[PDB]
Amino acid sequence: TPQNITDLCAEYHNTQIHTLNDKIFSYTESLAGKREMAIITFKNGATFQVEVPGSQHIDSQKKAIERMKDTLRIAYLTEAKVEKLCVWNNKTPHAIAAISMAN
Amino acid sequence: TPQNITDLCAEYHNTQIHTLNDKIFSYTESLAGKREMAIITFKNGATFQVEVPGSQHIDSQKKAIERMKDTLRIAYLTEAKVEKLCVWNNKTPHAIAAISMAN
Amino acid sequence: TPQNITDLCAEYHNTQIHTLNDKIFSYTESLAGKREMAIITFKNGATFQVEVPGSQHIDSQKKAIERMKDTLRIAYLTEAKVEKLCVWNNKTPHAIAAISMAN
Amino acid sequence: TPQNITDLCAEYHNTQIHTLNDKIFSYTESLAGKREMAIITFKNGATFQVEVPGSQHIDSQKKAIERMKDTLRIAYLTEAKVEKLCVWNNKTPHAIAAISMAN
Amino acid sequence: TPQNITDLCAEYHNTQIHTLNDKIFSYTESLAGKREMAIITFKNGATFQVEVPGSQHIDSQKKAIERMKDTLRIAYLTEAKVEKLCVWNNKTPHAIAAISMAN
Repeated sequence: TPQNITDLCAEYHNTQIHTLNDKIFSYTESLAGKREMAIITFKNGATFQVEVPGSQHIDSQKKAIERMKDTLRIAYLTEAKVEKLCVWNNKTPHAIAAISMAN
Repeated sequence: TPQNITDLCAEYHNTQIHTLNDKIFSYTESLAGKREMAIITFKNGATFQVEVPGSQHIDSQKKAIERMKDTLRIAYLTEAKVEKLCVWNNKTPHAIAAISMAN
Repeated sequence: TPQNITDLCAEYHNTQIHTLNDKIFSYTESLAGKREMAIITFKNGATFQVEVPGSQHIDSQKKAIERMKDTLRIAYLTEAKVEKLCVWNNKTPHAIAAISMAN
Repeated sequence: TPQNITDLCAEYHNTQIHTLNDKIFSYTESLAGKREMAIITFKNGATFQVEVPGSQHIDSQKKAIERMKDTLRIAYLTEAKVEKLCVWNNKTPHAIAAISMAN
Repeated sequence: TPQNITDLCAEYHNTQIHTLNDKIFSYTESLAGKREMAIITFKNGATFQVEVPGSQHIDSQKKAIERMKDTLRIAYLTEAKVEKLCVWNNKTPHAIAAISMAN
């Protein structure tokens, strides 16, 4: 299995790593129908989503989507430094696949 | 694919953005039958609810309603500044659709 | 749809409001069979339960009972001031229907 | 319903109260098959488990077992003083039935 | 019924204890399909995973896998010292079976 986010990210089509090394600037979440999602930004303007669960996701990803939103909310509230995001870049905002936190 | 809470809010009828830029002043939650809900207020007095789940909600919203109550509680306890709420204004208190937090 | 805990409480028979304006003094929780419940006290001696889920409860209250126990535990651990409790007074200890927190 | 952990404990055979009045010294948890359990210790060496869910438990206890592990983890991390444990002392280590926390 | 992580770990084949006595240096989590996993590292370079749930896991392990990822995230965020990990050594990175925290 991959040993880090960069190696994990490389296993997928249409992805890239963004290196932030910064805390989350804003956290947004929605319960509106068909927009049950989270959006984060950083002070540099970079904006990312956790996608609404859909047909593009296999069953095993559903629990992981819910965990990711949990992770982003607590990272935001604790001012935890986000190291990198692995994202899909065929979505706008880019869609989070993985997160690493360090320092 | 909203970039932010304002754009997301604008996808729905009967909504508006409240800009608070302040911590939650009070947090109330109920397990009473047919009133399984949360209510928050801000220091100015403004009051908002997370609605009881009902027939106006699609299935995918159910998990998101539970998440929103989780978010409001932890935001309250951590004194996190709420930037904006997207709310449905055809309810009283106005009903929360989305929240943004920023320092 | 109520603006506050006092108005919510008044919608039900066998209820009353306790105004505590104090942090929780003790938090007790049990996983023993037929006593899967929480009990809290305040410095003044006042004691309250979250009831064991039972046939008096409608399905929609089940998730809310679990949320209330979550709320009491974190309120206790963070020393959050409890403003009011709405309780059913036909049980001993009085059974929590709703909580409000404000400083 | 019982008003406190001592009275609750007394409703069950093969139990006792341990009065600790101390924070948890160590927290251990396992996902290994048939040992999906938690173990805590105190500085005096006293050791307790949350048992693996089994046939001795009724269905209503399953959620409560999961909650208890949640409570012990956060008690451990916040250095919350444990007042008492109600345990079954027909198991080694003694098996937790209930916990009380008071400052 | 084990009283500590070392004895628990020894009940299984293909396991070993790693003694860290250090906080987690990095926390990584992925929602990408077939890589719904967590990875942690320590400042000594040591890397561990929580495996993707799979055929090797019995049903009772599923909830425990989810709990372990919750535990690692909060341990990371609170800078809690990890004492030991029990891991399976027939995976790369080694796969977490149990964790102990002390001091």
